[PDB]
Amino acid sequence: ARYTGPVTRKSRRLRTDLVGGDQAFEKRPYPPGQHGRARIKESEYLLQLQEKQKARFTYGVMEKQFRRYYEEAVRQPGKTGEELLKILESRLDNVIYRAGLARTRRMARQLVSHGHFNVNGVHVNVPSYRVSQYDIVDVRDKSLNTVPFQIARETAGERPIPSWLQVVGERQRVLIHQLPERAQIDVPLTEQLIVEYYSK
Amino acid sequence: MTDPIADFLTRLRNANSAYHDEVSLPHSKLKANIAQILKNEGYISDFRTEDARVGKSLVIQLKYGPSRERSIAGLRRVSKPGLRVYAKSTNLPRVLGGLGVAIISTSSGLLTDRQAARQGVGGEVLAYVW
Amino acid sequence: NYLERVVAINRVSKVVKGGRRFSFTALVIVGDGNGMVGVGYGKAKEVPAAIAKGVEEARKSFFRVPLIGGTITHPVQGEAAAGVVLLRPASPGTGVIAGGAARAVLECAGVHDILAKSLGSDNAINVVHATVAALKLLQRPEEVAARRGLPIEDVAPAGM
Amino acid sequence: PTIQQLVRKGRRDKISKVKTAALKGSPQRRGVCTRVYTTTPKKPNSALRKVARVKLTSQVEVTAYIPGEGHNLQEHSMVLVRGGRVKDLPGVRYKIIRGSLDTQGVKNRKQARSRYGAKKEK
Amino acid sequence: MQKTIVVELEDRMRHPLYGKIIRTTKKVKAHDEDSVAGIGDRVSLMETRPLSATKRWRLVEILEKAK
RNA sequence: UCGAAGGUGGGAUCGGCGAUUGGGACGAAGUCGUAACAAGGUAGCCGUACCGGAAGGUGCGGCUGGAUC
RNA sequence: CUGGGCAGUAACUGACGCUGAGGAGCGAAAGCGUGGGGAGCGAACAGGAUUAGAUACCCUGGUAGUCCACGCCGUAAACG
RNA sequence: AGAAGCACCGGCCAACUACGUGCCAGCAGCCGCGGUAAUACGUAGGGUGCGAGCGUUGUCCGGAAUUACUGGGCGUAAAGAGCUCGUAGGUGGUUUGUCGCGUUGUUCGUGAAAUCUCACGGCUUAACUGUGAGCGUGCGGGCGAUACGGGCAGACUAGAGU
RNA sequence: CAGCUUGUUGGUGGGGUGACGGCCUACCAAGGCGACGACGGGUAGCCGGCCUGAGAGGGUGUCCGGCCACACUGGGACUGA
Ligand SMILES: [Mg+2]
Ligand SMILES: [Mg+2]
Ligand SMILES: [Mg+2]
Ligand SMILES: [Mg+2]
Ligand SMILES: [Mg+2]
Ligand SMILES: [Mg+2]
Ligand SMILES: [Mg+2]
Ligand SMILES: [Mg+2]
Ligand SMILES: [Mg+2]
Ligand SMILES: [Mg+2]
Ligand SMILES: [Mg+2]
Ligand SMILES: [Mg+2]
Ligand SMILES: [Mg+2]
Ligand SMILES: [Mg+2]
Ligand SMILES: [Mg+2]
Ligand SMILES: [Mg+2]
Ligand SMILES: [Mg+2]
Ligand SMILES: [Mg+2]
Ligand SMILES: [Mg+2]
Ligand SMILES: [Mg+2]
Ligand SMILES: [Mg+2]
Ligand SMILES: [Mg+2]
Ligand SMILES: [Mg+2]
Ligand SMILES: [Mg+2]
Ligand SMILES: [Mg+2]
Ligand SMILES: [Mg+2]
Ligand SMILES: [Mg+2]
Ligand SMILES: [Mg+2]
Ligand SMILES: [Mg+2]
Ligand SMILES: [Mg+2]
Ligand SMILES: [Mg+2]
Ligand SMILES: [Mg+2]
Ligand SMILES: [Mg+2]
Ligand SMILES: [Mg+2]
Ligand SMILES: [Mg+2]
Ligand SMILES: [Mg+2]
Ligand SMILES: [Mg+2]
Ligand SMILES: [Mg+2]
Ligand SMILES: [Mg+2]
Ligand SMILES: [Mg+2]
Ligand SMILES: [Mg+2]
Ligand SMILES: [Mg+2]
Ligand SMILES: [Mg+2]
Ligand SMILES: [Mg+2]
Ligand SMILES: [Mg+2]
Ligand SMILES: [Mg+2]
Ligand SMILES: [Mg+2]
Ligand SMILES: [Mg+2]
Ligand SMILES: [Mg+2]
Ligand SMILES: [Mg+2]
Ligand SMILES: [Mg+2]
Ligand SMILES: [Mg+2]
Repeated sequence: ARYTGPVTRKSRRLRTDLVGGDQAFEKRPYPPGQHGRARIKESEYLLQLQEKQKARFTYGVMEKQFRRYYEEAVRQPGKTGEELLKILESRLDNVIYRAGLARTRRMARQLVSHGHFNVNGVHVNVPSYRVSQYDIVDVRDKSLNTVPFQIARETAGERPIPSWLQVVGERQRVLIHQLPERAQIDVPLTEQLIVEYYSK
Repeated sequence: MTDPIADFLTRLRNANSAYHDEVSLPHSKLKANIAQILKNEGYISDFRTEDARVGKSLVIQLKYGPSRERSIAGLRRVSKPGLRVYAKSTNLPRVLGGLGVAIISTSSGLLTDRQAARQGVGGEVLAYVW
Repeated sequence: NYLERVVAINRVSKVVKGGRRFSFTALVIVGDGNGMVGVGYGKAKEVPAAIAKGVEEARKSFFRVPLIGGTITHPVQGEAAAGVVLLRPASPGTGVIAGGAARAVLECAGVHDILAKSLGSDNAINVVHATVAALKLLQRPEEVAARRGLPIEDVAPAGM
Repeated sequence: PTIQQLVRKGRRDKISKVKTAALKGSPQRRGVCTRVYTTTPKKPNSALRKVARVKLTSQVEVTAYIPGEGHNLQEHSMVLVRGGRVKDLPGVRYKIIRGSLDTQGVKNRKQARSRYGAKKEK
Repeated sequence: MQKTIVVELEDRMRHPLYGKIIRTTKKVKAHDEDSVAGIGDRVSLMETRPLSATKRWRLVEILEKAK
C-alpha cells in the first residue's frame, strides 16, 4: 500500500522534517495533535521507533519491505545499518530523486509507477526495483516533451548530485557506477538505533 | 587424591591468592611439562625438580608485577576425570578471545592453542591458564 | 558536557511516632559517552536533590574502562551482590544489546558493540553493580603484555 | 551436577496442564447454552456478571462469560464459545463469541467494532 | 551349548548429550565346530552368514587362554 | 494336519453409575471457645500413647529455632 | 569376655584405594506379644480448687507404663 | 476521474481530553479502574501502529539461567537418606616397555534431490526458479602418533593395609 | 509392569526356500532373554525436511521427495521375472 496522507503531520509527529521541497515548513511549531504542545517523557523504545518511522516515511517503504531490507542487511557480512541504508537508497525512486529527475520521492514514485522510465530500454512500473553496477536507466522516448518532465528539465540544476550517480544533459540517461554511500551523502538519520530496535 | 593436575592447579591458584612466593608438590612428568608450558607462556618464573624423602618434588616459583599484582588471573581445569574434553583442529577452544592459553595434549606433545592450530592436530584440553 | 541517565527511582518509607516519613533514592549514571562512566546512588527528601546527589557521586566515582575500538576486548562475566551480567565483544555493525540498567551504563561509558545478558537478580542497583564490576575485571591487552612479555601473543585484527 | 548421576537419571521438563480441556483441540466449540443466569464475582468487584451453562459438541459442561452491554440469550441456543480469563469469577474459563450463529452483535458499538459484534455501517 | 559358545563383547560410545565416555557390554553367540572353550578364554570373532536362528559369528582362534 | 469366524468357561486389566458415607477448597457481615505470635499468661516445636464439643490437654524422650543464676 | 582409636619404629605387602544404585545390619523415647517384677513417679480415670464454662494449668489420689528376660516395631528438632 | 479500512491509547508498550454513568452499567493477559471531576467503562474528538488487512481464539518455541552439558542449588529461603557396611557401577598414586581401542591427521568411498547459506542468472522487481560452491556435525577403508585415558607385561613406596 | 521363554536356545538327519536360517519335521542336550529395563501398559508412521531459539536445544513430520504399512473387517491361494 501507500500512505497517501499528510506528510507534514508525520513530520510534526517525528519532530524532524524529512521531505523539504516547496512544502518544507508549515511556519509553526510541532504540536502534531490536540495535546501535541505538551511535554512527554522520552522512553528508550520511543527514540528507536521514531527513528525507524522517520526512515520508513522518508523512503516510502512499507513495514514488511523494511523488515526484509533490515534482515538482508544484517544477514549480509560487515555492517547492518549501512547495508540497510544502501538497500533503501538503491530504489528507483531514490535514484531518480538523487539524479534530480523529480521534485521529491513521491514524484519519483509517481513517475516510475506510471511507467515513464526504461532502465535497459525495458518498461518498468515498480519502485521496488533495485539498481546494480553497470546498469543504465533511460527515459521513455514517447514520454518526452511532457509537462511533468519539462517543468523540471530546466530547474533540475538546484539540488546537488551525489558522488556515486551522474546525470546526462538534454537527453537524460541515468547510470549506476557503483553502490551508494548514504553514510557520506544524505544521512539525516542514525541507523544504530534502528539496528537496536530490530533486535528486540 | 584424584586428578593430580587439578590438585596442582588448585595449589597454584591458592598460593597466588594468598600471595605465596613458593609452592611444593610431588613431581610428575606431566606436571613438569605443564610447568614448561607455563614458563614459556610467561605466567610463571623458573621451575625446578628436587628429590624429596620419597620420589621427587616439583618446585614452581611464581612471578609478581610491580605492585602486589598477580600475573596469573586464574586457573580452570577443563578435562575432568568425570567427563573428558576432546577438541579437534578445526574447533580448537579459545580462551579470553585469544588472550588466554589452553593446554592441548596432542600426538606432538603438550601444546598451546595457537601453536597447535598452526600444525593442525588436536587433542585433550587439559585446562585454561589465561 | 556529560551524558547522564537515571536507572531506578523509588520512594522509601520509615515509620515515625506521629505518622509516615518518605524519602527518594534515584541511582544516576553519568559519563562523557566515549570511555568514562560514573555510578551514583543518591538519596534525599526530594527527587531533584536525590538525582543531584547521584550525579555528584557518579562524578566522584568515575573510573576508567578499557576499549579496543568501540567494543570490549574479551568476554567477561561479572557478579554483584545479587546481579549477574556477562559482557561479550560483538561485531562493529551490531549496536548495543542490553537491558535498561546495563544499556544505560554501557551507553554512558561509550560502548558501541556489546552483547549483555542478565542471569542473576533483576534489581536495577545490583544489575548496575554487576555491570560495573565486569567493566572492572575487564583488562587491557597492553597490560597483560606488560604482565607476561612479548606483546605478540594477542589478536587485534581491528587495531587502530 | 555429577555428570555420572545425570547419565544415570537425566533431567525432566516441568509437567504441563492443558487450558483448552473443554474445547479439546478446537479454537471455537459449538455449544448449547442452557440456563442463562447471572452470578456475583469475587468480593472486591461487587458486580453482576452474565454467565451461562453451555455444553459443547465435545460433550462437556462449562460456565462461560458473555461480554458486551446486554444480550439476547435464553434457554438452549446456537452459540460459539472461545477461550478467555475473567479474573473475577471463580472458575469461568471460556467466553461466548458475540456475533455468532445465534447471538447478535452488541448494538451501539462504535469503538473496536469487532469484539462484541459490530458492523461498520450500512 | 553343544557346538556353540556365548561370548561377551564390550564397547564404548560417547553420550549424545552429556559427552561422557561410557562402557556397554553385549552378548553374541559364536559357532564352535569343536567345542573347546571355558570361562574366560578370550576369543577373536569374525561375523558370518546366519548359521543358525541366533548365531551370526564363528570361532577364528583362541588367544590369551583362561588363567 | 493346520487353519479364519463362532460357541462354552474361569480368570486378568481399564472405565461409568451407585443408596450411604469420609475428608478437602472457597464463600457472609452466623454460632462456640482463645490454641499460636510478648515469658501470648501453663514457652514453643519434634515421635508416640491416651483423653476430650472443638481448637487442644496430659505423660515419656529430644532441640533451642527462649530465659534464668 | 570382647571392639575400636592414637602415638612411636619403618619391621612387611605393594595400588590391594574412594564412593556406593539396589541390598543388609545397627538405631532415643513412646507403643505391641509372652512370663516376672512394681519402691517412686505417672498418661487414662476420680475427687477438690480457679473460672461464665475448666473435659487444663494448682492440689489430693491413682491404672497401664517406666524395670527385667526374649522377640516385634524402625519412628524423633535421630541437628552441626 | 473507479477504488480503505483496521486495531490500540494506565505500567509492561506507541498513542489524552470532554460527555453520560455512578461498585451499577462495564473492561481487562497481570495489578488494578469503576461506591458523583474515569488518560482503564459506553460515546465524541484527538493521537499511535499497520494496511486490503487488522484484532481474538487454538498450539509450539523464547523471555525461563523456573530440569541449569553449555547454564542452578541443597546451614536458616525447596532440597544431605538417622547411622554404618557393602553388591553392581563410576572413579583412581609414581614409574618403564608394548599395542594403538578411545584421541587425532591425511587420503579414498559414502553421506540422493529440493529445501538452509555465499556468489551469480531469468520472470519489469520481489515471491518463484536455474547454476557453481558450502551443508550433509556422521559412517566404512587405507596410510601417520603415543602427548592423555585405556589393554597387557613389569617395577617403587608415598596411598592403603599388616 | 521384576522374572520371561519351550520351536523357545543349540546340535544332529531329513524336508522347504531364489537364498542362510526351528522356516518345518524326527531325535539329543538344557539351555536362551532380563536391572545397560526383557516381558507388560499407554502413545506413534519413519526420515530428508518445517517452526522457534544466538547456539545448544525445545516442538513437529502437513506441501514436496525417499521408504514403509493398508485397500469394508478377518483369513488364504494361484498366475506371473
Ligand atoms: Mg502487500
Ligand atoms: Mg531472578
Ligand atoms: Mg549443571
Ligand atoms: Mg548347522
Ligand atoms: Mg453418592
Ligand atoms: Mg492463648
Ligand atoms: Mg500451649
Ligand atoms: Mg491462662
Ligand atoms: Mg501459653
Ligand atoms: Mg487430661
Ligand atoms: Mg508429646
Ligand atoms: Mg518434657
Ligand atoms: Mg618389596
Ligand atoms: Mg563405603
Ligand atoms: Mg544402598
Ligand atoms: Mg522403651
Ligand atoms: Mg511390655
Ligand atoms: Mg506383663
Ligand atoms: Mg473429677
Ligand atoms: Mg497431679
Ligand atoms: Mg502421686
Ligand atoms: Mg494397651
Ligand atoms: Mg530390629
Ligand atoms: Mg541426639
Ligand atoms: Mg507508553
Ligand atoms: Mg462523569
Ligand atoms: Mg478508553
Ligand atoms: Mg511461553
Ligand atoms: Mg530453556
Ligand atoms: Mg535457584
Ligand atoms: Mg523456616
Ligand atoms: Mg527449609
Ligand atoms: Mg545424619
Ligand atoms: Mg529428617
Ligand atoms: Mg524422617
Ligand atoms: Mg565394587
Ligand atoms: Mg574400582
Ligand atoms: Mg593413574
Ligand atoms: Mg579402573
Ligand atoms: Mg532477475
Ligand atoms: Mg545435498
Ligand atoms: Mg579412516
Ligand atoms: Mg602407611
Ligand atoms: Mg522340535
Ligand atoms: Mg535341524
Ligand atoms: Mg498410527
Ligand atoms: Mg536461552
Ligand atoms: Mg487391513
Ligand atoms: Mg469406505
Ligand atoms: Mg481384508
Ligand atoms: Mg509377465
Ligand atoms: Mg509362479
